[PDB]
Amino acid sequence: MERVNVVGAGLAGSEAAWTLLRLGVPVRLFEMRPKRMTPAHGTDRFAEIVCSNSLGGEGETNAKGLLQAEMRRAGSLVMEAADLARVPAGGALAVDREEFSGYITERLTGHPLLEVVREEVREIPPGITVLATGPLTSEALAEALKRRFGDHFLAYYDAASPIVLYESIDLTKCFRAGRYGQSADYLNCPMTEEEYRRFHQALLEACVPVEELARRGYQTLLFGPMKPVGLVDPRTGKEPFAVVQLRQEDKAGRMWSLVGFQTGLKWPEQKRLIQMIPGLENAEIVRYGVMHRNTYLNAPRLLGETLEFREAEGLYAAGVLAGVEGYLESAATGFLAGLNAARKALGLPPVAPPEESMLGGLVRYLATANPEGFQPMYANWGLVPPVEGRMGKKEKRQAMYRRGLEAFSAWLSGLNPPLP
Ligand SMILES: Cc1cc2nc3c(=O)[nH]c(=O)nc-3n(C[C@H](O)[C@H](O)[C@H](O)COP(=O)(O)OP(=O)(O)OC[C@H]3O[C@@H](n4cnc5c(N)ncnc54)[C@H](O)[C@@H]3O)c2cc1C
Ligand SMILES: [Ca+2]
Repeated sequence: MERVNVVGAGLAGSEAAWTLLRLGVPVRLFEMRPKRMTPAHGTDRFAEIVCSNSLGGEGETNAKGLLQAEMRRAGSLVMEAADLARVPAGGALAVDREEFSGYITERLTGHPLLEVVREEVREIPPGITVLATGPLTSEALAEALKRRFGDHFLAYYDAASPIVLYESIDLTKCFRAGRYGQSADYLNCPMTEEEYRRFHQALLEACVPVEELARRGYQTLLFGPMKPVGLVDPRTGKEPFAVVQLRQEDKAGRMWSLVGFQTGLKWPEQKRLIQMIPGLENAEIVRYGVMHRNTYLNAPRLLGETLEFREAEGLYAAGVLAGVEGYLESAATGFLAGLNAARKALGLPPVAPPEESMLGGLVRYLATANPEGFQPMYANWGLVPPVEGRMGKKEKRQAMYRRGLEAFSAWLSGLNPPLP
């Protein structure tokens, strides 16, 4: 009503607030630091970078590169701060963390339409409100969210298995079927006893992580994620010794995860192991497995592609809380949530970028992905439609970059009111 609330002044909240301010909407920005600190933060600055100083690859074949370009086109404060705080990095956008957060803090605090409240928010603020409290959302607010939307719709940890691009799978080595109690729609990669022997040992030499389960017993994976019972390999007419199952994560079916392969392994180790699996020898991993302390919402059950809560008009989520991972992804979802909150205040319906753009692909995934055990997502090429034709993958990716950027730009140009 009076000011739009933004809760959390991290990557997402800072961009959401800036977007609101640019559109002339008064903001009340809550930040608990430094009255209360998270386990990861060390300063009282807005948009503090808590770990790596990289915002991702800048290249035209890089999905993060496309998102960076989109955010610049959008006039992002995070991208402005990043460009001005650049430090050397081959192919990646990397920043002087202190200069980055210092600049953002000064530009926001200096804005006449911004009120900053240095307090912990313990209940969802009434009115028009963007929640952007991040992976270390205070326990009070996490509790409040559980009370409002359901215990099972907020997680405190992620445990994500690797997701591969469907088109990169050798389907001649797989079969579609389900075990007892499963959908008949899982993809099954059968393995012989000898193949399992080598795979098990590889896991040892590389929620409980799958590699740890393997360490605990030879048969543990065979009772669990690699269980073959109730499956018949059409090729042999027999039950396989073991399988790796894949399940569809996205609505479009471009993105399939390895079932029960949540892992904390280094990304290069994950790639090497995955490519041992029959059918996945040349698989392209678009989202690597991780296991982190990470508070986030079940976006597919709770949020629209507009980042507005489906059952709470004028309430939005952005950043890690909304189900993304990455500084840039958090800033970008902050932009969209701030944009839609501003539009709401003004009496205009919410918007979302096209499925061809990286931000559009990201938020559409959040809203439409498989809700069961939903895990966070970062920018990747699986999120957008393929490029048809018989070109090389590099050329195809460049085409997806150009197509997405043009589509995002056209979308921006159509906005009324326009971003100044
Ligand atoms: C340990 C760790 C390392 C990470 N390393 C990387 C990395 O290397 N690269 C990468 O891309 N991403 C990394 N991330 C993941 C993620 O991209 C970042 O956490 C990113 O900053 C998320 O942006 P955000 O705005 O959603 O959350 P944050 O930047 O954490 O901002 C949330 C803000 O909300 C505040 N807040 C929380 N609760 C309340 C409350 N109730 N009231 C008021 N304020 C509140 C917090 O103090 C914080 O300022 C890391 C995360 C963690 C936890
Ligand atoms: Ca500089």
